Amino acid sequence: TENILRKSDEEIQKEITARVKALESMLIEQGILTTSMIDRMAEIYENEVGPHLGAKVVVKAWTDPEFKKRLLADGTEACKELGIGGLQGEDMMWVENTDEVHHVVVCTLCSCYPWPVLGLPPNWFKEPQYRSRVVREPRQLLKEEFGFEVPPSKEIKVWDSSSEMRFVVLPQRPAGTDGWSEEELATLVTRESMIGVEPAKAVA
Amino acid sequence: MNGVYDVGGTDGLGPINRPADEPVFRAEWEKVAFAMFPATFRAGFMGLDEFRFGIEQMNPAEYLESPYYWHWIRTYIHHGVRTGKIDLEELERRTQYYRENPDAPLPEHEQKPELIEFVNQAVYGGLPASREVDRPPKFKEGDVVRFSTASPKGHARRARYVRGKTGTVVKHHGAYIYPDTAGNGLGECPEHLYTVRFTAQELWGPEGDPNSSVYYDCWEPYIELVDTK
Ligand SMILES: [Co+2]
Repeated sequence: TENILRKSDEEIQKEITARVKALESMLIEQGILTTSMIDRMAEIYENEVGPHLGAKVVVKAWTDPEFKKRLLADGTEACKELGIGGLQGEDMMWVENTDEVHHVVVCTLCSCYPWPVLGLPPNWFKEPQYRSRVVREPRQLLKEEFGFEVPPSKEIKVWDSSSEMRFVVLPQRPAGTDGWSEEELATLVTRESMIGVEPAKAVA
Repeated sequence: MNGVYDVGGTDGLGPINRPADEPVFRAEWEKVAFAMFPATFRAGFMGLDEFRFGIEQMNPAEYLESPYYWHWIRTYIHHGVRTGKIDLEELERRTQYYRENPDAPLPEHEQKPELIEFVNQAVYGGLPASREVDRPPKFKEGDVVRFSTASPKGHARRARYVRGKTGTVVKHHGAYIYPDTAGNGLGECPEHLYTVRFTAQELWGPEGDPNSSVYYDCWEPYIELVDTK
């Protein structure tokens, strides 16, 4: 949205870059930050931890009713069965979409997000527009922003992560996928489907 | 505190900006901002709750429109100054230096294996906030409770849109670090944690969606009984 008071994006980026490099230089001199530490953190969340991990959990739940029960009972302990867990997913609670219920997750107060299964959140999740509106008009938001129509008779449950509990949506398994392999099913599972702002992909 | 950051239910913030795809990090400074969290956490700048409180104290106009990881930078500086680990005048001086000389080197430094060990351990091991306490849970599934109307100036996790509202306890999770003490430097003081269900009609009034609910996590002091069975 237009703000006549706001600098250009280029000028903003320039100022931030100088600010951050200055702070970086000071933390480096204190001995508490190093270039290898920076590079390691970046490598982990660019290449190692991402929504492909959540997808593996989803397709296991889809194809293993006992695992699904465990997943819905204690999310953190179930994901650990797949070697998945850690930072900002110490306490995961998974919630199941059904024909009667649709779940959608938000952090209205900041940006809380289940890093070990989804990686770092996309910027729209962290931004005020989504966060303000989804607890107030989830049905309209899903339709207007995500092209996702949840019938007014179908209950929408919005999960606001105000604590260290991290909520993750187990999307419904798409029709037409009977007997698909776990790798084939995984192609249908998106980060958006595990936030609840979209369903899993239709077979098409 | 009642900051603008507490945006749940706020109107007028505009359409969602959602590009078809985006990188994890949009710029190199973002990687640095990101990695500074474990670095300043390890160095005792702040814990997780204090980290959030630093952001909540931003200029709200700046908060509403700045790149996300700029929020993180603001809270590092906040706590750096609070703890006396960051000299603000030196930071301003260095900012101008790198303004005029953006390609100047960073200070010479030794790499430290223990920082990499810390990173890997935090990432794959986590930083669990769950704690054991000597008291049993005061509430249980099905209890009808009312959220506090307290409006502390310091850090809390009391979104304005749930204050004074009535809902139903959905789950007791055990006890966790309590934000209202931890975020204000008053220690973990763990409290039992509950998910509470609030109907849209309770939250937004009698025009609200009759088939929607918001689930919100409440520490024990946030809620008191209305009724039990
Ligand atoms: Co958050």
